[PDB]
Amino acid sequence: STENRVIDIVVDEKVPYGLIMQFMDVDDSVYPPSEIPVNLTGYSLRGTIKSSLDENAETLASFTTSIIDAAQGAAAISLSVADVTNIGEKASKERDKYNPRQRFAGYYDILMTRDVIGSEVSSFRIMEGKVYISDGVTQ
Amino acid sequence: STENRVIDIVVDEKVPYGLIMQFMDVDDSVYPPSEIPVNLTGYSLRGTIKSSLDENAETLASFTTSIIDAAQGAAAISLSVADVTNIGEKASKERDKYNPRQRFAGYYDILMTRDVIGSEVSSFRIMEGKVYISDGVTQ
Amino acid sequence: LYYLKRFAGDMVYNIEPETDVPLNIRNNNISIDFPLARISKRLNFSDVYKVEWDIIPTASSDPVRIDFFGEI
Amino acid sequence: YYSLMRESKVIVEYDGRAFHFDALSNYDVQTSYEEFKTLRRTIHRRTNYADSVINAQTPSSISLAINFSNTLTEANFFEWLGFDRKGNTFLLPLYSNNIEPIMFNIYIVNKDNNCVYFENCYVSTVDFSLDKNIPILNVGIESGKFSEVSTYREAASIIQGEAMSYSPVIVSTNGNILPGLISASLSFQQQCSWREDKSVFDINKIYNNKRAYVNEMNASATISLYYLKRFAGDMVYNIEPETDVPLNIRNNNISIDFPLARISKRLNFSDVYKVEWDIIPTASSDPVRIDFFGEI
Amino acid sequence: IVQQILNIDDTTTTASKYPKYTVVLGNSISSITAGELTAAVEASAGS
Amino acid sequence: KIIVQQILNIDDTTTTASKYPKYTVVLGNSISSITAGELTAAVE
Amino acid sequence: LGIDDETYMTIQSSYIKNKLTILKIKDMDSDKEYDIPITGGTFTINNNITYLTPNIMSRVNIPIGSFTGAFELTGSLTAYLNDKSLGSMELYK
Amino acid sequence: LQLLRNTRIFVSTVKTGHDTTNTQEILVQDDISWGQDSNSTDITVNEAGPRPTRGSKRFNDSLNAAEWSFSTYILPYEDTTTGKQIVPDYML
Amino acid sequence: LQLLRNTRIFVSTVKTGHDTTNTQEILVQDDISWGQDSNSTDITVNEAGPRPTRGSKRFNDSLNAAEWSFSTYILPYEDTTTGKQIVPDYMLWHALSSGKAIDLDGDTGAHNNATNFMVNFKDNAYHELAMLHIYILTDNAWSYIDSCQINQAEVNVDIEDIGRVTWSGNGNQLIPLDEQPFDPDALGIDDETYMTIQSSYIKNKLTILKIKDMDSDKEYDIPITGGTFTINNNITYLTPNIMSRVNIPIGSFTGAFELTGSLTAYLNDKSLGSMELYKDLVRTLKVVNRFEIALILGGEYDDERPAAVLVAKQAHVNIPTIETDDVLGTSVEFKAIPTDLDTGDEGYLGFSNKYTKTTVANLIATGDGAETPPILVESITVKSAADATSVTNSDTLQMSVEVTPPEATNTAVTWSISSGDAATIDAESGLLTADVSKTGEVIVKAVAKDGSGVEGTKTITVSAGE
Repeated sequence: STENRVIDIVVDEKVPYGLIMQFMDVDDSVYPPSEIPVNLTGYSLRGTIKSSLDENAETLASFTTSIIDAAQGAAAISLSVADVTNIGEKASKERDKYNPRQRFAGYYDILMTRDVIGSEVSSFRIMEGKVYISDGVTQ
Repeated sequence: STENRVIDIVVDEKVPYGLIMQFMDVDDSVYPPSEIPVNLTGYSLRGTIKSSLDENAETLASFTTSIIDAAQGAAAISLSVADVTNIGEKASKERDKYNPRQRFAGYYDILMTRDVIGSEVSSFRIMEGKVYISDGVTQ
Repeated sequence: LYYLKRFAGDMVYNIEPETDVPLNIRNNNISIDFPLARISKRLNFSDVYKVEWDIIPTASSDPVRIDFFGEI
Repeated sequence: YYSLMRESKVIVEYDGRAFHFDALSNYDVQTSYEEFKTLRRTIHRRTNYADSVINAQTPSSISLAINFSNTLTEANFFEWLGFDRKGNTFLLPLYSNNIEPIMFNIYIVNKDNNCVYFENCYVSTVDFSLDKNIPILNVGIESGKFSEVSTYREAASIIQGEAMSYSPVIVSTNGNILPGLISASLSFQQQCSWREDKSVFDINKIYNNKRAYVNEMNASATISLYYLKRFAGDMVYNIEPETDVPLNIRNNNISIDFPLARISKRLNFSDVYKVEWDIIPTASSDPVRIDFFGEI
Repeated sequence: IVQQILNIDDTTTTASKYPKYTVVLGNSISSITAGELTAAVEASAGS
Repeated sequence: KIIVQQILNIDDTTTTASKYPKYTVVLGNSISSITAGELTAAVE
Repeated sequence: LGIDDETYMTIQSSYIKNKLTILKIKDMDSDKEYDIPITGGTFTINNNITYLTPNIMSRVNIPIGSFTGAFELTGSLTAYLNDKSLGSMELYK
Repeated sequence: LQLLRNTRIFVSTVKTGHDTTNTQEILVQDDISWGQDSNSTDITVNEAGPRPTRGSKRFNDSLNAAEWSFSTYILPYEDTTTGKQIVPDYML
Repeated sequence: LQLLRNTRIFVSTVKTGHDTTNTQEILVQDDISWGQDSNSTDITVNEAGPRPTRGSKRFNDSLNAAEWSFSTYILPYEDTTTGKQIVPDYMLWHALSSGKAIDLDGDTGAHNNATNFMVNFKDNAYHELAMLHIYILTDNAWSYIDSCQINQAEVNVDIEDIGRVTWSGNGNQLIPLDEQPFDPDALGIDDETYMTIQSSYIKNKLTILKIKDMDSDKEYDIPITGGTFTINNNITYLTPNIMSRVNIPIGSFTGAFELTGSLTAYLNDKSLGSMELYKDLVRTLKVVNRFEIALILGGEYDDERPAAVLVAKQAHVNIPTIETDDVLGTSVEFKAIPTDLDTGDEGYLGFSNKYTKTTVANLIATGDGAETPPILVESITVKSAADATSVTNSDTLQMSVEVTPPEATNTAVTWSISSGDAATIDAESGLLTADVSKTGEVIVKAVAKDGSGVEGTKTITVSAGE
């Protein structure tokens, strides 16, 4: 198997967006699995979207991020309507015949760290992929 | 089942339009799956029609919207006859080979919000599609 | 059908068998409707990947409809 | 985004390593689901609409056609089939300590993350011939579970190299060469059965096969020759079935040896008289040997 | 879990015509979001 | 003779490598475990 | 490594003229010896070589060897019909 | 620019260490021909429906074997160093 | 008696209400061909015995689809009422490449402006293309092909001759009309056109070929000795097979689109010549390659001249072959390829009486001759007020730029800070605002508004008072 790090997201324009992620240990000791929340105290998440994989590509937005619960092991990331509106003008102009609303926007990348260093290593790349925008006609 | 958010609409010229919808939460943990009316308290609806997805595309109409039976999950949306006339005037001439009475007119979306908890609000794009006018010889 | 996906992580066009799908098939002059149907899928790695859907009505489904229309 | 076999790729994963069979010539695959269905005719109501449910993935067959490659990576197919290995030498053990066949894992990869993954698999057949053509190796595999997936394990050093040059077959016994060859064809097998595991605990869950047991192994071959005799009264090349013949078959780059074998013969009065030998090892025979040699 | 919306033409107020369609929204309208935070804040202020 | 290896995460500190994944991250856009009815009753 | 003018001048004394051709033929079943002028023909030798090529994907396949067909040696002769004894008429009959 | 009449043909039993014995120039009539040719595979989606996809792709797959031909006058002569008869193309 | 030379061709989008817009007369070379043909089925009893029956019968079963072809000189001219360029047969180019009403002011299918006439295939996705009716006139004797479709359009680029198109296509049914459907001399062409147009012929011998390997940016330099290219749709006609009736075709379907061509050249030892191209391919054996190609009929000049350009942004090229002409020749076959099997980006064409060596480069870069390419900034000089290198507490340093090339699509800049924290620049004004709470050093950055992502920088000290 492999980690399945590759995930792609779609953002509905003119509306706020949010994603929640929970970190768990799991022990397969019995049929109802022994899953346990990981302590997230003193960790932080970063992430950005750029128009292309390049040294000087345009940057579209930075995620808003927080921890909702250090003991339920849950962090969340989000984008405001202002951010996603800034996306919607700079994403490309192609539209599919059967799916006219969906437009390519960019590449994204989520990176996690301890707030106080382990020094031997300090951070790792949780997840990555690309972002599509879905056009919408209300406010 | 299929997560279909998408439905097209057929209004008819010279005639007011109205649609009613009923909300049910369905749980498939036990069989057959149990269907329950959604208490529709504190939700609210909006939606708009405009001639293209473009960010400059002009609005043709906006829905009248109201809750009907909050304990039963009933709501309704409607368009007045004048709105229908504006649709019919703006719409295409082009006809449709599967039904020559239908003419393309625009895109719509019925964005819905909840403001129930903690005096704080959230919104999502529950239903989306195209809208057509059917011609009528009776005036 | 040809095998197609909207985006790599999508779920709507997966292999897994949907159920309770309303399905409509037509030409200009003939129309067939299954109000609710059960879909088996089979995939074939031919030179272009192909998918076959096997369709059947569900026990609770309403009457399947057929219509004819004359050309002018 | 469509997909295309002409740019598809196959990766085999085992032992926490991955094998890139770059030199694939062809492959064929199907996938399906089993369903339970009843029509429940009843004199209260002669129902016309069936009641049915999907339960399980069918065990997919897989079929591959592979060219012989310098760097010999395909020898791992014999290793997985359950030959014992001694460098490049392979041996059938006369009796075997396995019960389960060697399980392994397969990725099918394509552009646009459009990938497929087959989780538990085993080899059921390896089969090839030296019939005056570039020797192509067929493989039959089964797999008990599949799913679509967005990604695959990279593999880049374990890549199947360039194809070996052509060379003609020889057959011999005790260093006697055999006159008038037409063809040689070989097959090796690992017959197995899946253990059916489905239980009332699985109700309302999709079910898969998970374990299989080895029923049998076979090694066998066929040879086609023109009918020839040294002198009319001779006895050595008669029809009658010889037994306890030591037999050796090779190309430039591949060698197979049966230390003792039993030969059936069949004769066909085609326009030139033809003979087929059916070959099998004897119960007392020693381990059949296989060797590979790389071209310079 | 998923939630089902039925929708149907309205003919005369509170009366409706049979031609019916279904939306199958992939997540319940009851499922919460970051509202969890402010709800926890105000429950703690009640405490 | 045999060597086994795994990536060194930031959270796991350090421990013997193992022949399985340990952690799992689960993603969603929303929480289904909490109803609005519960959360409202709790605030109210 | 080329040829040289002494060769180039020796050799041009040795051309062969086809018109001076003779044909000799004999039926080994009878020892009979027909006498046959010719008006043109051919003969040809060929090996029926075949080239073998792989069919790998993801690569441009190139031939990797060859094999030999049945040997062949054949010819054709064309003549006027002549009523002379032991001529082509008598052969034909 | 390569003019065909300037063509000269050498054959050899070897790639290297060419000499007057392993290698031989031959005469030709000007009807020589030679070359090698490409096989290319074209694929396109056959589709139904009102608004079909439309494109195609193709791939170079393989080369045919190279081919050559030439013709020569028959020319028997005496090998000046041996007194034996030969023809210039005996190696053929 | 009908004499072929008296033939006149009118095409229309309509059966009725013909006018100067829906209907068009076209020129022809005298190689026209047309017709429709019969399939007839013969049956006879096969019998044994001493005194067999002997006869036979046959039945007319069905008609093939009608077929037509004709050829025309390429003739770009200026539309006297609009100043736009067109060719007389633009309606064909549209029907080749559209499923919708002719919309030549748009941007796909046939469209034009004062600088060019252009074609792009972006809207080729329909199963039936826009159909046409053809009124073939012979002297005092009309005739009519109902509902035809353009199957194929060859261009026989051939060094000795004028540029011509050869068309062909197929239609449902040949109809003999009794009487004039419309006035052929009201709706015909006129002598002012006939004399304007004959200034605009295109000579093939002046052709130029441009080619580039997108895998290396390498630019070979290749004279040609003749070629072709061809566009075709692979239309198919469907017909019933009823008994007791003569079956006639009832519709058509569209095959895979195709756009291909052939080029033939002398082998030239000059660097970047055909020899080097030949080597670079044969030495390397790619499965897939990517060549940009442009074919420039009539050539290019600093004059204003008639020209006709084919562009293919993504062509695949087959491995070339040698051929033993008395001077060694080589053959190159190429096919256009879309960047994706879905997209219509196969290629595009442009026609003019007045292209130039610049407008062609505009077209090849952009798909239009009118605008330039969007040029991008090369250098941003960064400047500061009175060349001050520092800013104090309670002070702000104005910064400014000078940007080249001046034709870059916008030479203005947006400011930011590239390193350091003691100051933040006002991204729009370039006013570097020092934070009074810290002293240190910062590197200000400016980026051009052309979208190049190219930058300039300057280093500023944020400082306490003297």
